[PDB]
Amino acid sequence: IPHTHAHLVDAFQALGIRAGQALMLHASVKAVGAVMGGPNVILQALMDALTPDGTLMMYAGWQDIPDFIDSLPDALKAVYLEQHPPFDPATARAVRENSVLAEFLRTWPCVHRSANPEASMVAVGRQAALLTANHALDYGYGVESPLAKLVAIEGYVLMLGAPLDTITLLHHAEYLAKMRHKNVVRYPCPILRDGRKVWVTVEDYDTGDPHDDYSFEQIARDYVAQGGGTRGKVGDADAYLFAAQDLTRFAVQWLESRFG
Amino acid sequence: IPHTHAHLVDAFQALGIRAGQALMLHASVKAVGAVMGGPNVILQALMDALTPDGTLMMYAGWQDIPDFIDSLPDALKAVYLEQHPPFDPATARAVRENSVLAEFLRTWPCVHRSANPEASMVAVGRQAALLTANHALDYGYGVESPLAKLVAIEGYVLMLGAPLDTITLLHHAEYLAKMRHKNVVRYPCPILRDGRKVWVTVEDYDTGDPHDDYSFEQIARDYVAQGGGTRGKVGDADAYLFAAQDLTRFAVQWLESRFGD
Amino acid sequence: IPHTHAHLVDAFQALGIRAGQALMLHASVKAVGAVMGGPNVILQALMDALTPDGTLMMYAGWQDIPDFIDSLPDALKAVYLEQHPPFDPATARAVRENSVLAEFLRTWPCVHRSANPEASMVAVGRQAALLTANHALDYGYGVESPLAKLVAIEGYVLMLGAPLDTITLLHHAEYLAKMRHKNVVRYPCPILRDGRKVWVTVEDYDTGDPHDDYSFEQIARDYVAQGGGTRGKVGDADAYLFAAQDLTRFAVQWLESRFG
Amino acid sequence: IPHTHAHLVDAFQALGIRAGQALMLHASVKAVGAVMGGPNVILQALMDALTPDGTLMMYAGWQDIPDFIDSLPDALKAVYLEQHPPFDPATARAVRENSVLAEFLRTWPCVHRSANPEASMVAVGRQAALLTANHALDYGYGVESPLAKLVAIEGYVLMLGAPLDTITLLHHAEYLAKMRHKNVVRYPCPILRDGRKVWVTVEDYDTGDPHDDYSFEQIARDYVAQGGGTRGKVGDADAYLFAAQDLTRFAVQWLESRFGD
Ligand SMILES: CC(C)(COP(=O)(O)OP(=O)(O)OC[C@H]1O[C@@H](n2cnc3c(N)ncnc32)[C@H](O)[C@@H]1OP(=O)(O)O)[C@@H](O)C(=O)NCCC(=O)NCCS
Ligand SMILES: CC(C)(COP(=O)(O)OP(=O)(O)OC[C@H]1O[C@@H](n2cnc3c(N)ncnc32)[C@H](O)[C@@H]1OP(=O)(O)O)[C@@H](O)C(=O)NCCC(=O)NCCS
Ligand SMILES: CC(C)(COP(=O)(O)OP(=O)(O)OC[C@H]1O[C@@H](n2cnc3c(N)ncnc32)[C@H](O)[C@@H]1OP(=O)(O)O)[C@@H](O)C(=O)NCCC(=O)NCCS
Ligand SMILES: CC(C)(COP(=O)(O)OP(=O)(O)OC[C@H]1O[C@@H](n2cnc3c(N)ncnc32)[C@H](O)[C@@H]1OP(=O)(O)O)[C@@H](O)C(=O)NCCC(=O)NCCS
Ligand SMILES: CN[C@@H]1[C@@H](O)[C@@H](O[C@@H]2[C@@H](O)[C@H](O[C@H]3OC(CN)=CC[C@H]3N)[C@@H](N)C[C@H]2N)OC[C@]1(C)O
Ligand SMILES: CN[C@@H]1[C@@H](O)[C@@H](O[C@@H]2[C@@H](O)[C@H](O[C@H]3OC(CN)=CC[C@H]3N)[C@@H](N)C[C@H]2N)OC[C@]1(C)O
Ligand SMILES: CN[C@@H]1[C@@H](O)[C@@H](O[C@@H]2[C@@H](O)[C@H](O[C@H]3OC(CN)=CC[C@H]3N)[C@@H](N)C[C@H]2N)OC[C@]1(C)O
Ligand SMILES: CN[C@@H]1[C@@H](O)[C@@H](O[C@@H]2[C@@H](O)[C@H](O[C@H]3OC(CN)=CC[C@H]3N)[C@@H](N)C[C@H]2N)OC[C@]1(C)O
Repeated sequence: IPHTHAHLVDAFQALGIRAGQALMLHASVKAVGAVMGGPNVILQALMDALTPDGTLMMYAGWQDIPDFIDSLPDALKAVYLEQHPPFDPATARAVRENSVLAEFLRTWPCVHRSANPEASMVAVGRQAALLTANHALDYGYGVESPLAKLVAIEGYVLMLGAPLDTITLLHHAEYLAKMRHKNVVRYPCPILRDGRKVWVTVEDYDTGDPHDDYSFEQIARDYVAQGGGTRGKVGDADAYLFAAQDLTRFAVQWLESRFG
Repeated sequence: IPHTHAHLVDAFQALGIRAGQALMLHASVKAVGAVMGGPNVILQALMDALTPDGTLMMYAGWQDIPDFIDSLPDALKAVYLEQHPPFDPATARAVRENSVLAEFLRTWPCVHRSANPEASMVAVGRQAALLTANHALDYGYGVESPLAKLVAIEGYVLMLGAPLDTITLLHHAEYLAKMRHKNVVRYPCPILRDGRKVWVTVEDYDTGDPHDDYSFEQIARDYVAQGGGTRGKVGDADAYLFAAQDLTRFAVQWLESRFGD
Repeated sequence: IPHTHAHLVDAFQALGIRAGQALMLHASVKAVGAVMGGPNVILQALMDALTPDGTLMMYAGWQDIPDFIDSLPDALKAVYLEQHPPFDPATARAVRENSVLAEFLRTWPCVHRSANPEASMVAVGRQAALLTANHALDYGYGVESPLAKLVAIEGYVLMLGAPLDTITLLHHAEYLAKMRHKNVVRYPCPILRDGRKVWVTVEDYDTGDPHDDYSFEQIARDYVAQGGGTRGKVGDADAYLFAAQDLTRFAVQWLESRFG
Repeated sequence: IPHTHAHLVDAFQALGIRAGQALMLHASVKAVGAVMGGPNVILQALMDALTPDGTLMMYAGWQDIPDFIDSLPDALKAVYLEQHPPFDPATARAVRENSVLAEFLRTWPCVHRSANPEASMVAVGRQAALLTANHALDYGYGVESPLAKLVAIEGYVLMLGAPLDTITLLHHAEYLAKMRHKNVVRYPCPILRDGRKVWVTVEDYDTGDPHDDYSFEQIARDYVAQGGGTRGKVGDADAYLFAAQDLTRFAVQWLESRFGD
């Protein structure tokens, strides 16, 4: 029997999902196992557990962001500058490695999408506009970001068979933490401005690799080991539910004590 | 006979105010009628309907802003430059014509205040810091303003016996709208910088008079006439509740269709 | 006798015109009086005093710009939108009020014309391409204008019997000056884009009326009174030669001290 | 015994320096040897050979540009962002490796200085304003730069005892040349905007190291070998005089023949 909508709603509630929460999801469709109706039902079941008074958010980003063009031969870079489409929030596809579920939520009715191409988040529910509003282009995991707002409203992160190393929220802890040295990246990206394509430079902390000798999986496992979060099964998947505020506080302290 | 806290909470909920909303208030104490406990109870009842996870904001401005000193004679202007106090967000009083309720909210526990003196907004609640953060000095009703943020987070405007012409949000619609004519003003203002008084010049669109042949009352009356918002009584006052995003969109289209490209 | 080429050259040199200068001209043919060979000889004599290493520029604009159509009834506005020709820099005639000399210079061999229709400038000589390049559509008397470049390369303005109120350079001073009140206008204009007519909206400061209680005649006469420029006769005309940088600096200070 | 103004003027003229030319100088004071009156007289003799109808330019840059702060510990970077002064063109000192002569010219009467901090050029003479005008912040050795204008007005470059590897003009050839790959740098810099310090990001091609397996010394030596320029002694210094237009054309073809795609 493929997992049903009802069995998923009930499992989310059993794990601790409650009406009105703001929740960021990381998931693996394959870890959940076959669902009756496909991955839509994972999203709908989670939405139903949250009710319309709650909010569901995922990290979408942009699968085709051409942030790498300075490494290309100059003549090819020039073609990119002429021919590559800009980030259009209506069409820019989600990063495939963020789960097909992120692309499914990005194209969900009543979705809101944040404006930072590389860090773009999508949300559905009562606080979806709030979470995705005024997402600054520079330092997209920092103070002017959906992650800051998720912490401020005491939201949650649900890991649904997704590896612990993929928690995007810990990039916000990296932004906050006073560390010996953090790597800054400056990269090009085409956006829409007054309906026309414009290439801009985006400045951010590196989010492709850690700033020092740590991993997100290590921080998350240490968090679990000292009693943080709840754990349970949802479909076939091992699931973890974390409070965003407590996990961010823990991770900032973890980073500053080891690398400050 | 005076309106009670409970009856005000019920009236706000009947109008459509819900837990967690971000709400900007324009109000007349006299229009509401006598409240048991005074105007504090209007603010508290509204906060209670919003809950601490909602947010209540008002336009405070600065009652004593000396933005007029350029039209004084040189000798008097010199006295102002020397003697007028700077905008101190801890003490600068709210504009009296913004209702005593704005000054009451400005002095409420856990209030946050935006840094633009002339355009200063005050808020209490979960998004109060968010709404009031990084309020740019120039174009204070524009893209870096609490009004832009109220629109972005899909907040609301509540008119509680206040004239429709007083909706500050429509200055943000003026900022957004592409119009054949705009008046740009530069005016002086004393502020605090590194703990010291410094006189600066602020640039903004004129918000004292319209940029063309319209009024805010007209726009708002037209919005209501085509079904915008909800209406209901709160105390003795006729109240209107508007979605900030829908009203701004309507007002921008209204201005652009009449004066636009 | 009509004035000769040789006597005009001598008069220009006596006034202070030197080889290699970049010069913007405002002129009245009638004030100069009849010239042997007509107004062509005024331009050629000036070009000869400047030599090919100098540059001569004038304000052309567009005599037929339909910037007034938004105020017409819909039915007439519609006809303008469909039937009025776009700004074609090869054919768009200079504003007649700018002197026939501006249209004569616009049609001179080796002329360069700037792309802003309402603010269009025409130039012949060594820096003609430099002065007329990349003239932005918005704020056409501003930072991206031939007037800004004339100031930046320390060019000159020659008034050849033209009223001081007609100095276009003082609109650049208005743009630069920090003033208590500015009128900003948006108006329609047909242009060519990829060889097709397209209607665009242009944003600019109002240049039809001052922004406050002043006139250009007032500013320039004050400049002359404090020793600015040199004066002399050219033909029958009273002529004034101003340094573009010094006049702009003076006018900005004049505006800011009174309205800033 | 020390070299005199008159002998320096003649030595410059012997190379081909003429009245009215626009000339960019690279120099070593030590290579020239002691001059009667010091390095001022080198500049004045060159100016006198060029006459007031000519123009003299040097690369000043900014000795204290804090373009390296991202490599510092975060806490030290934070101090720089707060405390390091911005580029003020009235005071920012010339890079010392560009010769004390560049700082001497930067402080010369009637000097003009271009606005790009890292690439800042200083010039005195008839076309000094033109050469230094509207120097773009990004790609400061490219199309909107003093080097582009020096090429356009058919100016010259004089190497006065300076190593051929230090010719700034060849960074403009690097900018122009269609090469297989050029390294792009983006770096921070504090500037003045409306009288206040602002930190901005500057984008440019790398000018600290070549983009491929070449050196400027090698290009210039090849230019000389095929008959380009003139050479002679000025004081104790070996001098080279290059036409900017011909050298830029030669260098672009040189780079594209060897490293193009
Ligand atoms: C990388 C990772 C997503 C891979 O997980 P996964 O289960 O293999 O991949 P997805 O969740 O995208 O599911 C894909 C499956 O959905 C299924 N599916 C069901 N209906 C589908 C449909 N209409 N269209 C496409 N796929 C569909 C398919 O079986 C597909 O697998 P297939 O192409 O092999 O046939 C996962 O291990 C992970 O890391 N999750 C966390 C990711 C994250 O949040 N990163 C944030 C960056 S900070
Ligand atoms: C102008 C306007 C405020 C007048 O409304 P109002 O009801 O007369 O005035 P207020 O709301 O300030 O209420 C004043 C009353 O509060 C009462 N009050 C109760 N307790 C009070 C107290 N401790 N202290 C002071 N006043 C008190 C008083 O009776 C006072 O009236 P009084 O001084 O005549 O005795 C109203 O018509 C209006 O325009 N509101 C919208 C304004 C706005 O929001 N503008 C935004 C700018 S875009
Ligand atoms: C308005 C102003 C141009 C009128 O000056 P003017 O001397 O009367 O007019 P012009 O310079 O255009 O000269 C016109 C004369 O050129 C003569 N002329 C000679 N050859 C001519 C020819 N081939 N074709 C046409 N006219 C010719 C004609 O006699 C003509 O006069 P007419 O039409 O009455 O017979 C002048 O007073 C002025 O203000 N100049 C400054 C304008 C300016 O620079 N504005 C900038 C905008 S900010
Ligand atoms: C690096 C380089 C400048 C060093 O040359 P240099 O002759 O040693 O140095 P300078 O030209 O700065 O001259 C310094 C000498 O000027 C002399 N001098 C005379 N008057 C002086 C004065 N008032 N103040 C300071 N120094 C003075 C001093 O002897 C000083 O040397 P010292 O400090 O050892 O006593 C030279 O080899 C070079 O590379 N020139 C090319 C520069 C260039 O254009 N770079 C741009 C790269 S694109
Ligand atoms: C398209 N260009 C890319 C650019 O979008 C950006 O992507 C980041 C991505 O790698 C991060 O995932 C890595 O890190 C984590 C935790 N250590 C585990 C999985 C790893 N893959 C992700 N959490 C956040 C993304 N912003 O940085 C890298 C890049 C190559 O430049
Ligand atoms: C202290 N100096 C003043 C300065 O603060 C500013 O005040 C503005 C105020 O008038 C506006 O209220 C007018 O607008 C209409 C709506 N059309 C409703 C009532 C009208 N009075 C208000 N909505 C916004 C304020 N920023 O401009 C004017 C000024 C005199 O300079
Ligand atoms: C075609 N439509 C017109 C549009 O081109 C623009 O014309 C301007 C023109 O009037 C200005 O001349 C006035 O200014 C004073 C200087 N105080 C001298 C003479 C006055 N006539 C001129 N200097 C600059 C022009 N850009 O504005 C007005 C307009 C009607 O909209
Ligand atoms: C302050 N930071 C520095 C920044 O100003 C910039 O300096 C450049 C400078 O090195 C170049 O000189 C090198 O190259 C040449 C020919 N290959 C020979 C001498 C070499 N030293 C000079 N020609 C142009 C300068 N723009 O780049 C490097 C930097 C460290 O980032």
